[PDB]
Amino acid sequence: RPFLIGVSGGTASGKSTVCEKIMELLGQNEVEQRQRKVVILSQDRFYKVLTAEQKAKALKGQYNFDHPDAFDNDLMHRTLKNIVEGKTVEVPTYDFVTHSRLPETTVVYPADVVLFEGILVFYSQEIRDMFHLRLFVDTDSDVRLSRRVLRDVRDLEQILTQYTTFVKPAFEEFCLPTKKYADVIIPRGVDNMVAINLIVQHIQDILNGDI
Amino acid sequence: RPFLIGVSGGTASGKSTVCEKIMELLGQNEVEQRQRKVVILSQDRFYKVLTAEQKAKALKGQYNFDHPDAFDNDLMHRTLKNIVEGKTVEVPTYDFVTHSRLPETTVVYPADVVLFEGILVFYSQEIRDMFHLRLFVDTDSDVRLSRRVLRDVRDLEQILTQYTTFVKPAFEEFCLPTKKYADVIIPRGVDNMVAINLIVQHIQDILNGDI
Amino acid sequence: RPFLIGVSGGTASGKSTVCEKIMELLGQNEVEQRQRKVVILSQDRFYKVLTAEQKAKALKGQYNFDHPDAFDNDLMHRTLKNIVEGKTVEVPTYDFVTHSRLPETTVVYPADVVLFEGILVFYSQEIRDMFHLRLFVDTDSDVRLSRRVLRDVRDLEQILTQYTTFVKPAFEEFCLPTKKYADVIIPRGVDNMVAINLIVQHIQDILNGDI
Amino acid sequence: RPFLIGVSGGTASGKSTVCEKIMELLGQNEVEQRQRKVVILSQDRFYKVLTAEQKAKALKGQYNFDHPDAFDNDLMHRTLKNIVEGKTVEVPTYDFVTHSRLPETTVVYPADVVLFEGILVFYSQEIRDMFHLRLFVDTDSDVRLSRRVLRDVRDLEQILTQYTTFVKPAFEEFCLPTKKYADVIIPRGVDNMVAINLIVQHIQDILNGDI
Ligand SMILES: Nc1ncnc2c1ncn2[C@@H]1O[C@H](COP(=O)(O)OP(=O)(O)O)[C@@H](O)[C@H]1O
Ligand SMILES: Nc1ncnc2c1ncn2[C@@H]1O[C@H](COP(=O)(O)OP(=O)(O)O)[C@@H](O)[C@H]1O
Ligand SMILES: Nc1ncnc2c1ncn2[C@@H]1O[C@H](COP(=O)(O)OP(=O)(O)O)[C@@H](O)[C@H]1O
Ligand SMILES: Nc1ncnc2c1ncn2[C@@H]1O[C@H](COP(=O)(O)OP(=O)(O)O)[C@@H](O)[C@H]1O
Repeated sequence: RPFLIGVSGGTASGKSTVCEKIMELLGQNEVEQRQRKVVILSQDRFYKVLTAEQKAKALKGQYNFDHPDAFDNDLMHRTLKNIVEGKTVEVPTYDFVTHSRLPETTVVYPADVVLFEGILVFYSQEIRDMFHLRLFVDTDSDVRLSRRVLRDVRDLEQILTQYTTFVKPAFEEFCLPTKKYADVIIPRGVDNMVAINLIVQHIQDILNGDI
Repeated sequence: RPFLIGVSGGTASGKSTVCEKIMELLGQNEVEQRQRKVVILSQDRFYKVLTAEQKAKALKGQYNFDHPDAFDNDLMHRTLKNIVEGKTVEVPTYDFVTHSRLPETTVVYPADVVLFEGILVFYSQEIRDMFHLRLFVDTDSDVRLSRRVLRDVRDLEQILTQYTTFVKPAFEEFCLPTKKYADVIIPRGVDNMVAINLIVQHIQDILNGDI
Repeated sequence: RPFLIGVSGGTASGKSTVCEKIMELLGQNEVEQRQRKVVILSQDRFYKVLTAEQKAKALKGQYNFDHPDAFDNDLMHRTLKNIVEGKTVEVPTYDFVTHSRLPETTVVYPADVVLFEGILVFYSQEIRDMFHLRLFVDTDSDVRLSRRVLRDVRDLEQILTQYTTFVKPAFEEFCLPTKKYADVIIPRGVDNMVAINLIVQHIQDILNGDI
Repeated sequence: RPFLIGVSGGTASGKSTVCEKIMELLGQNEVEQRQRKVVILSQDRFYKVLTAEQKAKALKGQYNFDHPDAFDNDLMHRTLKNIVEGKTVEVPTYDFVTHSRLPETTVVYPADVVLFEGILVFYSQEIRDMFHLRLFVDTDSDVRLSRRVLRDVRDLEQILTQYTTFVKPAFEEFCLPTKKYADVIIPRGVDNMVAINLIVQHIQDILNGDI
């Protein structure tokens, strides 16, 4: 207590939407963040505040957000470490529209189960070993790219060039190799209701005190 | 009731040894086959009795046991179909040392959970849909070949030539594509105790009547 | 004489742009189609004229152009067969904007070398064996999808949904397996100038009569 | 002059047997090493002389010969560097039966073409860029393992355990990623006569002074 489930996989592999489904099925959606027993935590809350020079390149499409270094791993490891110790933590909120954290900060009170979703959430030895259960959402790259593209019409040519030069390699070099640390691999994502139901059942067991 | 879990994956991927582990952890080993609630059933019990001409080629290394046609799919589908209906079934025993069934025949009484392990156990639509949960033991081919080789010193040159000409293609053509039907993928095999424990817990839940 | 080089690979893998480069380097661009010794021939000239009902689905994004059946294989095989016999052929021109052939028709006079580029140009045994040399442009799917997308802004949501439901499977089922027939595999495409130069040199040798 | 062709690929992928075929077809076999114009050079001549403690582990199956560090890269780079400068070099001979170099040493006189075959022959930037043409023999791991096994009956259990714990990872980590540097990929190996003939023709062109 608390039971950490880590969920990795590529960008647009289905991590977020799977975790949401698990919160939805557990009914934890119908509850305010202070009252929850199961809570999702996203690694992408822990992006580093970019410098002038970094934000510069970020505008000109020339900055890599899929590299380990892109993430404030210390803040991350320290947060987790406190969550694990049963403490209330304040987590930041990143804005991709400005490439920086919001003034305000999310409180997360102790949970029984923590779903920790992120592209590089199994990259570091120290963090890997904190998880009781390790899930990897396996979704082919071309499928993921199509999801990501359609999801980012909120300009093509920047998005696509940024993918091929920075994202594709970073994925292959840092993210894909950590799949070997997965305990269970979940093909597809939110269409794998049998897989989700299996995980929900397991979370139900923990909560009910049957495990 | 009864809950069918199908487990596929390559030869020497770890299906048998994983299923054994699950029986061991559930304690179902310490019980006689008539008394069991969880029971393993192997597709490789359902190999066709070879003809003269077929057994001929089998000796001369020239017969393919990894092709769908190699299996008595009717007997198989009919057995399952009766198991599902809650009936006691008689299953055959194949002898690779003679390439034929033994005179005697194994009785399998109703179980609550049935673990059904086989290389092509998700090949046919009619059989796939019978399973409540579908597991695929993902173990790389070179690892599997090493297991199979070491496991078959009971002559190299026949085994290896038989692999490259008949087994490698049959695996790739018929077996590997059915991975897409897996609900949960289990990397490694019997070294994935977190995965096994998750499945055992789930089987425990069914048995206890918590699901 | 004439020397057939077949070039396959995925959509947007680089087949067309590689073949163009080879024509450019051989200088065959600076020559009218009647005067050429090296000529490119695209399988996508041989799409079937769609019916009313087929064109219907084509509009509603619901028709598969990456299936073997999508191509007029008879016309194709017959054309090739005549090219091989040293004859002048008339080839059709397809319009994706109307999903039908143009009234007019391209004449192709005997060449010494024929570059035959297509997604399924190694699918059929009868056609495979006509090629003296078989090239496969290997470019990862996510890279290809990005090329195809950017190349088809001439609407996202139709293009992307059409890819995932029809193109991704057809590629994997029919196209990717024919890579095993490739003699030489060319990673990347038009950025592989060493590979192209090797092929150009070889074409130069044939032409010069050094082979 | 001299034209370096580098050939990489896994152990038992077919590098050696392909290079031999190219020497055989060029007729360079029928010539003494001092008289040759085309010469093969194997990276596995450049293994480090093991220490007491290293040879110890080598006996007890516990030493990794597929790691970059396993090779005397300085000697290697220096040899190549001199070959490239048109000089006669002395190359060592390694004995796996004793894990050390032989007293005597092979002289290699200037060649016009040098075929340089090795598992990690594209690993280092400095060495990669020396090659005019870069070939990668792509042969699936299970096929390679079967070749290697049958080839090393000159004890199973040591060979197989040594593969899974040391060779499989080293291959995946160091060797397989360098495939991206290949100019041309040759599937299969010595059964790809069309590929070999293409390379032989090219070597013939260089020699004849047609390139
Ligand atoms: N079956 C599916 N599973 C998961 N995501 C899907 C599916 N179908 C479409 N999508 C879309 O793909 C994207 C997946 O990204 P998401 O799971 O939210 O982030 P990540 O995978 O990086 O955690 C979303 O925009 C989602 O709506
Ligand atoms: N970690 C492992 N998981 C599974 N099998 C292993 C493992 N390590 C060694 N083995 C051996 O590999 C072989 C696996 O074959 P098995 O699982 O019994 O058949 P199949 O995989 O065809 O169902 C066995 O001989 C087993 O002892
Ligand atoms: N290095 C490259 N090689 C090949 N095509 C490239 C490259 N970089 C960008 N492209 C673009 O990708 C697309 C490749 O498609 P093309 O080769 O013309 O068709 P196909 O690959 O289906 O034969 C083109 O739009 C081309 O301009
Ligand atoms: N078609 C083939 N191509 C290459 N090697 C083959 C083939 N068929 C069998 N073999 C055997 O596989 C092994 C390949 O190893 P080799 O090419 O000599 O070393 P490496 O691939 O490490 O350079 C050899 O023992 C060879 O006889």
